[PDB]
Amino acid sequence: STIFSPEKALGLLLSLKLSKWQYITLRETTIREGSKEIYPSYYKVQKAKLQCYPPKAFVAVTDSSAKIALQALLDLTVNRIFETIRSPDAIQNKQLILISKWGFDGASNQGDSSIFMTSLVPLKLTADGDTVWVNPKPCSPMYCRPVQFSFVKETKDVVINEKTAMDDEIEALVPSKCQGHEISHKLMMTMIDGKICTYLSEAKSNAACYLCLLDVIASKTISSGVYEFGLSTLARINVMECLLHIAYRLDFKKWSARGEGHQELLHSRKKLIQDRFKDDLNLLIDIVKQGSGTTNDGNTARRFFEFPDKTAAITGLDEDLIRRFSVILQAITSGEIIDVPKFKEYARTTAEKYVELYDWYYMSSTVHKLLIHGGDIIAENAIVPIGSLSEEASEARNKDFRRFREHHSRKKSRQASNEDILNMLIISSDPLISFTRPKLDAHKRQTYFKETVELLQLQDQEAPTEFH
Amino acid sequence: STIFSPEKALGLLLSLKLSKWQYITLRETTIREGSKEIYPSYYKVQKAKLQCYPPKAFVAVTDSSAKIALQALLDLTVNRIFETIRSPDAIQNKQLILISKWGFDGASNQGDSSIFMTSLVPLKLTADGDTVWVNPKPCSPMYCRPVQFSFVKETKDVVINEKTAMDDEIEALVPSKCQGHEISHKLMMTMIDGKICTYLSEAKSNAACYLCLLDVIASKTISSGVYEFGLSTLARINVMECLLHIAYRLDFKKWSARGEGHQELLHSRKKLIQDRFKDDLNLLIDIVKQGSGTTNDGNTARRFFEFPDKTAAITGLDEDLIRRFSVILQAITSGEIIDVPKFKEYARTTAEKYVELYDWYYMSSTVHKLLIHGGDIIAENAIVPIGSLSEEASEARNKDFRRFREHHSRKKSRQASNEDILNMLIISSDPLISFTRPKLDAHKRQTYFKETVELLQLQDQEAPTEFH
DNA sequence: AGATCTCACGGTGGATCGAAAA
DNA sequence: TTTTCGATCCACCGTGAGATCT
DNA sequence: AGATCTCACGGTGGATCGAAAA
DNA sequence: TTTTCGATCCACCGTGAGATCT
Ligand SMILES: [K+]
Ligand SMILES: [K+]
Ligand SMILES: [Mg+2]
Ligand SMILES: [Mg+2]
Ligand SMILES: [Zn+2]
Ligand SMILES: [Zn+2]
Repeated sequence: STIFSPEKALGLLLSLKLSKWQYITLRETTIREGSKEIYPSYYKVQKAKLQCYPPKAFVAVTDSSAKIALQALLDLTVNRIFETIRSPDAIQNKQLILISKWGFDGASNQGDSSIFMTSLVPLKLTADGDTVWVNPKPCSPMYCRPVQFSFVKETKDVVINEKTAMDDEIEALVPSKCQGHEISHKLMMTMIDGKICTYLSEAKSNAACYLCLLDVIASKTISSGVYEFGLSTLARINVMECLLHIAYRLDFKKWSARGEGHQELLHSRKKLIQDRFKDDLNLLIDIVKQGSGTTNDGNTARRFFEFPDKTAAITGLDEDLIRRFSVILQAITSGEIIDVPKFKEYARTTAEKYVELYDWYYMSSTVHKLLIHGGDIIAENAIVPIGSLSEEASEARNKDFRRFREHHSRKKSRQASNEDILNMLIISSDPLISFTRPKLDAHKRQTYFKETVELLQLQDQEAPTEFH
Repeated sequence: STIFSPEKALGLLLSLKLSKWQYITLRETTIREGSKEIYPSYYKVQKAKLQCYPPKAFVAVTDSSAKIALQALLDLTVNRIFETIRSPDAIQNKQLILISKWGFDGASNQGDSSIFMTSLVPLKLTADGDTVWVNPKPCSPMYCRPVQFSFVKETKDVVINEKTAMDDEIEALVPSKCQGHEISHKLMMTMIDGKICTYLSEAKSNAACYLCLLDVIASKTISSGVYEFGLSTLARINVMECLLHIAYRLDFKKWSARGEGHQELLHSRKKLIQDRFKDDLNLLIDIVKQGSGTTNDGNTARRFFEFPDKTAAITGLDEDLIRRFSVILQAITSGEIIDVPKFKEYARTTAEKYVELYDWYYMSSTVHKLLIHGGDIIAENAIVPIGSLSEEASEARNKDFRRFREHHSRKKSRQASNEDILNMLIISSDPLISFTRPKLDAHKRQTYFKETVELLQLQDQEAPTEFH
């Protein structure tokens, strides 16, 4: 009847951030100018919001938290995709797989001191290996569906109590049905920030190799994501600790350092290298940490690899080995798609330049796995790079959470307030609703080490400053 | 061509508080839905704003202040009124008078610590005594044009330096011409808050009477407003000081108190009445003030008249005299239109109940003028009651100033910022532009003393809590 | 003058209500 | 009937001008 | 853990620019 | 010509996530 559909009227409601009274006025005014069939009455817009929700049985809201049954959320996402974003029925026998990434991050909105929200982004819906639907900007907030948020300051224990809880549900989800087709989900925990990567890093030690025990005949199990994490989660820490273990057994060339009078001069050179490094960058070193052993944070480990040349010249290690390690890792966490065949040979060349040069130190299982087997993961799981929502993108999500809470929630009760915030986080991330944003300006294209560009494929849309 | 005029598109721009990017998106979206002739392109909306401004020669903006030549502002207001709000040419010989109130108030927005803005509201445009245009809500912000604002914390000296400056311009303004008619302005300084009324109260003493020297043959000059102020500005103070002078010469019944041993017991009873009043209300009394003599603020004088009964029973004065004074003043500052014939006789009855009862105290020129001649002013000048913008209305003006400064001003430069704020304060107060607001809820109708209702005519639209 | 206590109100979107259409 | 749609209601609460106070 | 320094970016509406129509 | 109209530019700056620090 009218011109605006109730589904695109909603897109106008959200792109303009209009409030209920503002939209009712926007309708009534342009009704009084005579033009009658322009916008739907807010009753219809509500009805149209009602289609974007999961059924009320699976969304539970409390004064502190709001969570959606992951199964129902995925069912809803698939339902929307098939409803509108396809020319349907062109695939009636083919097998249907929806590949999706997920994660979580805590924000500090300056009680509602901080929010710990789990998010899920469907990346790709594939029919029998062939692409039906893609996510046009997989590093932007336009499809970041919520799973749960809670007003609990992010701690280490809550992250574990959330990962185990979400994984015990990922294992249980059976495929979701829609208009006769049966779609199966493939979830990858990829939207992991830095400090959460540190918190979950508790895989401290393993056998010589679960796979290698050289042949690869020991197969791979991919569910629950544990491998990708333990292998390449960001990794950045467990290579730097081993490089430091080399940097202290350097004068003596022995891995089992219980030999004659070594440990004391090990600690003495440990003190000297640490003095010179605290001199040149004013950054602390691995020396002592209370939990899980002596370690460092990634916010220092990045500067460890920022100038591989200088740290290697000061620590007494080869420049080019640290350069190539800073290249292989800066290709993992670059956020750009990884050219797997090239990366396999670069990792091989690095493993060689390492072991043909360093034999007195034997390869720990973490450095064994990043180089010898790390390249296989990006191919076998075809993962989006370890990147998660952009700097600007995560800022947009957090700013819009604050906005939905302050200006667009009903103050009748606390539960109604989180209900509004959640059922707006769902609308504003629907795969149906066209919902515009202010045009982004071009950034300087992020520079990486020269050997990384040959490693990546730089046709993508992503504009981070600190972390992609 | 299109449906929305560039003049009503602006009304939609302001009623919805849309930003330039929001309006451009609102146009483009509903253009992509096919409907082409709905809104004007923002170029046209700018062109339509250009008509609401005074010519650029008379608006001067500085990093601190922004002021409009009052003459040009009134010319613009008359131009708008005649352009659109009339069925024109029905009055080609009649004489045209535009009656307008004005004032100023400082606000403290929590450097831009406070703003001191002068405002002007056209109330009534009259043709040869007959009404052509009225202000539908003369106590609401919908027509409050700005004259000047400045980021200077409101002090006593700036208010005087502004009143003299504005009055030296009101005296100089010649009538404004539009479409062949010649309209003459009649300005009344009525939008005066409480503390500004105190600041301007510096008319301390005069002769026995400028008019009465009983016959009224000494005529009235009405320009520059000085009379209305000195007579009834709010008045509230100069009657209470005289009532206190009575309350201390009470035991002795002598006005010239240089008599035998009186002054000391005058001060002693002064101390006793002050003790009992500081006991019952915990409010200080006139006793000592540094400037212009011993005085009080109106925020205490209102509680002086709040319960006339108790203060009179404690101070030793007649209940009914203070009751009738609290009635005559609460009819002056009630904010409702004053039924002049009834008020004349009530003032006469009060003057009688005062002087037939109190002769030993002679009438000071302020109490002489409020009662004997005060009733004539409201008739001769036909003033709106001393009320100024409502509590909710002034809150709306200050909140919208804050909004225009924060969200709807360009940050390119400080002068551009005040330019935006001012040329939005002008648009949002134009007599042409239909600009809607959220519907106000009904308040409890303000209660006054029983004798005031017979004094006023309560058909009006005004909803103050503290001060109309 | 400058600081704090008070406290009535603008604003939030769904839930209900009641006509009125389909 | 069953939907559509405007007018209120829900309850809180951030805010900002008045009031009181040092 | 909790606090502060840093610092690149979203957002503001008119001023200019350049085609493109009237 | 003279207007219309979209795409940038103007310069700041409040804000909010990272980084550094106790
Ligand atoms: K108020
Ligand atoms: K940022
Ligand atoms: Mg994080
Ligand atoms: Mg004031
Ligand atoms: Zn292995
Ligand atoms: Zn007189």
